[PDB]
Amino acid sequence: VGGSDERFLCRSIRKLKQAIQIEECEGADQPCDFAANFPQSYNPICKQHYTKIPSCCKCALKTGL
Amino acid sequence: DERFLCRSIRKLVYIQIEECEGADQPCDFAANFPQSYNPICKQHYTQKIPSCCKCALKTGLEH
Amino acid sequence: SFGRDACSEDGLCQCAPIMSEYEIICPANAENPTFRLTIQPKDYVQIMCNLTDTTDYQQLPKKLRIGEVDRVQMRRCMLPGHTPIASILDYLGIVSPTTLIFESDNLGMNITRQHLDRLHGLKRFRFTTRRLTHIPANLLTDMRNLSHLELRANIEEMPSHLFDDLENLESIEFGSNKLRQMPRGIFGKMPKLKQLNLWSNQLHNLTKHDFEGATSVLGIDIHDNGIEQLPHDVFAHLTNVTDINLSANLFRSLPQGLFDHNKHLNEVRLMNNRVPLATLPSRLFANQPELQILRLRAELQSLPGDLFEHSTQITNISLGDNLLKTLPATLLEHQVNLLSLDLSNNRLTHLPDSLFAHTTNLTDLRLEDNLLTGISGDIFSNLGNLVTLVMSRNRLRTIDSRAFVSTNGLRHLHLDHNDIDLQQPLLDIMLQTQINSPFGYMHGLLTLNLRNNSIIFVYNDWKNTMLQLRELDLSYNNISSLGYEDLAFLSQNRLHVNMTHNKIRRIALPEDVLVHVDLNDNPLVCDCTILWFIQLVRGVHKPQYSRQFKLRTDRLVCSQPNVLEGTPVRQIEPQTLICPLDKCPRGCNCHVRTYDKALVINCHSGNLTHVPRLPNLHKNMQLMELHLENNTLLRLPSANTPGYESVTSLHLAGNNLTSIDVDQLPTNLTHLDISWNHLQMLNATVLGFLNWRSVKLSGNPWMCDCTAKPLLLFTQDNFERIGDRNEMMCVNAPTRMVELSTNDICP
Ligand SMILES: *[C@@H]1O[C@H](CO)[C@@H](O[C@@H]2O[C@H](CO)[C@@H](O[C@@H]3O[C@H](CO)[C@@H](O)[C@H](O[C@@H]4O[C@H](CO)[C@@H](O)[C@H](O[C@H]5O[C@H](CO)[C@@H](O)[C@H](O)[C@@H]5O)[C@@H]4O)[C@@H]3O)[C@H](O)[C@H]2NC(C)=O)[C@H](O)[C@H]1NC(C)=O
Ligand SMILES: *[C@@H]1O[C@H](CO)[C@@H](O[C@@H]2O[C@H](CO)[C@@H](O[C@@H]3O[C@H](CO)[C@@H](O)[C@H](O)[C@@H]3O)[C@H](O)[C@H]2NC(C)=O)[C@H](O)[C@H]1NC(C)=O
Ligand SMILES: *[C@@H]1O[C@H](CO)[C@@H](O[C@@H]2O[C@H](CO)[C@@H](O)[C@H](O)[C@H]2NC(C)=O)[C@H](O)[C@H]1NC(C)=O
Ligand SMILES: *[C@@H]1O[C@H](CO)[C@@H](O[C@@H]2O[C@H](CO)[C@@H](O)[C@H](O)[C@H]2NC(C)=O)[C@H](O)[C@H]1NC(C)=O
Ligand SMILES: *[C@@H]1O[C@H](CO)[C@@H](O[C@@H]2O[C@H](CO)[C@@H](O)[C@H](O)[C@H]2NC(C)=O)[C@H](O)[C@H]1NC(C)=O
Ligand SMILES: *[C@@H]1O[C@H](CO)[C@@H](O[C@@H]2O[C@H](CO)[C@@H](O)[C@H](O)[C@H]2NC(C)=O)[C@H](O)[C@H]1NC(C)=O
Ligand SMILES: *[C@@H]1O[C@H](CO)[C@@H](O[C@@H]2O[C@H](CO)[C@@H](O)[C@H](O)[C@H]2NC(C)=O)[C@H](O)[C@H]1NC(C)=O
Ligand SMILES: *[C@@H]1O[C@H](CO)[C@@H](O)[C@H](O)[C@H]1NC(C)=O
Ligand SMILES: *[C@@H]1O[C@H](CO)[C@@H](O)[C@H](O)[C@H]1NC(C)=O
Ligand SMILES: *[C@@H]1O[C@H](CO)[C@@H](O)[C@H](O)[C@H]1NC(C)=O
Ligand SMILES: *[C@@H]1O[C@H](CO)[C@@H](O)[C@H](O)[C@H]1NC(C)=O
Ligand SMILES: *[C@@H]1O[C@H](CO)[C@@H](O)[C@H](O)[C@H]1NC(C)=O
Repeated sequence: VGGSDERFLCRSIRKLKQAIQIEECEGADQPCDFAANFPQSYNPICKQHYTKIPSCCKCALKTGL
Repeated sequence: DERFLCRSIRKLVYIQIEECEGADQPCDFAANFPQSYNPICKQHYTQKIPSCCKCALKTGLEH
Repeated sequence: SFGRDACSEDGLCQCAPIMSEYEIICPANAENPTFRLTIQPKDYVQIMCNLTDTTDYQQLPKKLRIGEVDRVQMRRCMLPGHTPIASILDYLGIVSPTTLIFESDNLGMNITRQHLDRLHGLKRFRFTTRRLTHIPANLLTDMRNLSHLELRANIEEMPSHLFDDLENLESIEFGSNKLRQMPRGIFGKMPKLKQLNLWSNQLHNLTKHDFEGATSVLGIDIHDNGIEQLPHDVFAHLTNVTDINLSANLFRSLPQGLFDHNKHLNEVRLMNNRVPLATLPSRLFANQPELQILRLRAELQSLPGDLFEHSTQITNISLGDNLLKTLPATLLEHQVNLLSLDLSNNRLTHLPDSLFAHTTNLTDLRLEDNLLTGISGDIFSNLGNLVTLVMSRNRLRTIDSRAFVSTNGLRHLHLDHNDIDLQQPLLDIMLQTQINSPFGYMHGLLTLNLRNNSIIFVYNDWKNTMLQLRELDLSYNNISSLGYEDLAFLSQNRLHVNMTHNKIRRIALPEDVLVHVDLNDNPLVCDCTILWFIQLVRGVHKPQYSRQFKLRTDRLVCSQPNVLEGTPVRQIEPQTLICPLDKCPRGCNCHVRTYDKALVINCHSGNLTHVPRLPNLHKNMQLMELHLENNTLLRLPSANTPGYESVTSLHLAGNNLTSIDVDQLPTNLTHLDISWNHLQMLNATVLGFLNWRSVKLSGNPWMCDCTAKPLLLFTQDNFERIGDRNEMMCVNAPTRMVELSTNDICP
């Protein structure tokens, strides 16, 4: 629909015999977005995940599984 | 010592691939987010190789 | 408008269609490109810049023609000087966007109304920057169509005359700005405003006046706002409000009647209060005709019974992660339609038996991580609808029998990590008493999870009454021994039982005439008692019932004895499985392997002249191996010597026997290793006796003359029986006996 934008907790830059599309953390260890309601303990931080090669960028809370 | 908003299941089949569990389903701590935002886990790809599974706070233009 | 065809075309910037979109890169060969457009036709277009001075916009792709698009997103871009941004959008051939998103930290200037010329038709605008930047209040001029606004520039205060032409604005997002006060006289200019996100600001002293005219507003978020306390009428003008959010604040207390004027509430959330909030004031959520979802987490210590009084619509409640010691009994009296209570992580030690009295529709209950100590009989006697239940990591010790009789709606039951034993005396166990766990009535149950408890028996009900059972977790309990009846699960439903890390020291499986059972990590002793189990582990034994269960045993390891210790179950061979016989003669170690029913007696001390008193052979046993190797015997006892009389095997090598009578030999004999003795001659009666009998004869001083002639004919034909024929020697010079004729010795 119109204005159907989705907001991720961690901003990142999707870039490219054969090339490879990767995703990389915009910043290293920048605080996560919309992370105001998580406990004082969780300390949400953005992390860089791979596949070695970058794959995406996720927000990482400190707690139990 | 970490937990992510979207539970996924990384693999190793022929390349290492991370993959959503409950895609299109609410994220973890789906209540710990600001009000207009709707937490729903997204399956992200690369190159079709499932590379990542993260939570997309999606804002509809409706209440 | 713009497709794969335009993409292929040169040499300006290079395009390359990926996934379903197109990743244009200008310049075509740059490492860190000036621009990186990403076009997904008809949908959106993201423009990712990397600019030094504003003059870099020349390197933009010429004559692109992207056509209609709903969403435009600019990241890391220079504000375009005294040029409308809509110019750049025209240059790229974009037509009628619904959303513009401007998100940079390299602006070059401050945002101006002129940037937004021709983008008056917008429905959604977002401007985000972590630069220190001022936002003009004449910025959103003639923005009659803006329905969603979001600005984030560390905004310290916003003057009312900003929202002058925002008549159609329905939702506002100003989180993570520095707003210290709510702008006065604003809701009059926006009569359709529904969402008001003001989280992560500084909105301390809000007051009843701050919301005058906001009867259009449905949702107001003020979480993460240091709010120490609110006036009891802050929301008094918010008459049709439905979603409040007072989270991440600093409440020590709240005034009563706080929501009194807002009887249209649908969900309040007071999660994660950055300081300890002891309790909620009386009737705080009482008399609320539409209130459903609730979320409370402020390290609450107690609650009033009238907290939800008359609020018969509540469906979810999250009272998890508090400090509740108990609950008042009436607390959920009227909450008929409740669906999911969640009291996880408290100091809950007891829940008044009438708590879930009326909560007739309750489905998911969670109570894990508390100090609960046992399930009573009335506590769940109404939850016929309760589908899945959790009490993991408590201190439950006493599940009543009548506890789970009405919970026929239950499917998943997790009582892991407690001190539950079901109080079973071990003697009713050994005597196979048909008795049920309190879970007996739940036939349709799917999940049982008694991990990390003290169960000491696989109860009757879990095999025969629970046929639907799919998941059974008895790992980390205190089951010491299994029988083939402990593996008889009547479940036609992919049952996977976990019995890891228990105290299973033996597995009594007999030779006889679909469920998975993990048995890894167990104190199994590897004596003759577990014989048939090991055969079953390998392909060897498959006694009917075997195929109806599938044992996982890959990490089952022998604890004792020290010989087999450290070694898996598929590796060992059943002849090692021996059970020491204590009776046994002095100086002689003994044992019994049930692999062949063989009573073995090892007297390898090296100091016996007589055959020591031998324990009788059971009327079940079949082999008796008198091992008297490397001693100094003299004569053998009679065939009628008790114990000795039942011998099948006689290993007397390395001894001093000088003559063997046919009566000194056992009736049941089958082997006779008299190698390396003092024998010079064997009578012809002995040779008839040795008619199957494996025999050893070498290493003896054989006097080969005419009286040895029978023996010389024995060997010559009884080749199989004698392993050391070619080694038998004569003492009349010495030559091999197999080098002799019956005439070299006989004139
Ligand atoms: C208030 O409280 C009530 C009751 O407690 C809640 O209702 C419950 O919501 C649950 C929503 O998750 C729902 O549980 C579901 O049941 C469905 C079966 O009918 C399942 O399909 C569903 O999704 C699962 O999600 C898993 C990941 O968490 C995953 O294993 C799997 O996801 C796969 O399947 C989907 C298709 O559904 C695919 O799209 C995806 O790609 C995956 O392959 C699985 O589907 C979940 O199990 C309960 O039934 C609801 N209770 C009822 C109806 O009584 C409310 O949600 C609560 N409200 C609030 C606001 O908290
Ligand atoms: C029943 O529950 C037990 C809990 O102890 C489960 O045990 C664990 O099973 C996993 C299976 O992958 C084992 O992990 C693996 O171990 C091997 C050997 O070290 C390693 O090479 C693998 O990479 C993987 O880490 C684990 O060791 C084992 N034990 C424990 C203590 O975790 C068991 O799997 C469950 N079985 C069923 C059927 O549910
Ligand atoms: C945006 O406009 C503001 C005006 O409010 C500019 O603020 C200036 O900030 C500097 C500090 O770096 C002060 O020394 C100036 O005195 C401020 N200006 C005034 C008029 O007081 C701000 O620099 C502008 N940002 C830009 C152009 O990027
Ligand atoms: C917003 O709340 C107001 C509260 O007064 C609702 O006003 C209704 O109409 C008049 C006021 O003009 C009152 O006399 C009625 O009693 C109100 N109706 C009710 C409370 O049901 C107004 O309807 C609400 N707006 C919406 C969209 O629900
Ligand atoms: C489950 O919830 C339903 C509502 O969906 C309950 O139904 C109502 O219960 C109230 C309780 O006082 C009665 O006043 C209504 O007359 C009932 N209406 C209907 C249509 O049933 C139901 O009682 C709850 N309990 C069970 C076991 O379903
Ligand atoms: C089994 O459960 C017990 C508790 O039921 C765990 O023991 C510890 O318990 C104390 C509190 O009584 C706490 O330190 C932790 O809850 C536990 N210690 C830990 C986790 O290190 C025990 O750990 C559990 N063991 C298994 C294998 O599940
Ligand atoms: C049992 O027979 C052995 C022969 O293997 C005897 O051992 C030898 O006996 C002679 C005669 O006394 C000695 O000269 C040797 O020194 C012995 N050799 C040894 C002991 O290695 C042994 O004496 C006999 N024992 C009995 C009780 O008859
Ligand atoms: C932009 O170009 C500069 C050139 O020095 C480089 O350092 C930077 O990493 C580039 N940024 C991106 C997002 O490519
Ligand atoms: C608002 O949208 C209308 C279409 O409903 C259109 O005429 C124009 O783009 C906008 N008018 C304004 C902003 O005055
Ligand atoms: C507003 O709240 C702050 C929080 O500390 C307090 O210091 C201040 O006195 C309050 N202002 C008024 C007018 O009550
Ligand atoms: C565990 O097994 C032992 C066997 O010696 C038994 O005496 C005991 O009652 C069981 N439970 C606990 C908690 O020790
Ligand atoms: C040798 O046999 C005798 C027979 O009783 C026994 O007493 C003795 O212990 C044995 N030798 C050794 C070294 O034990």
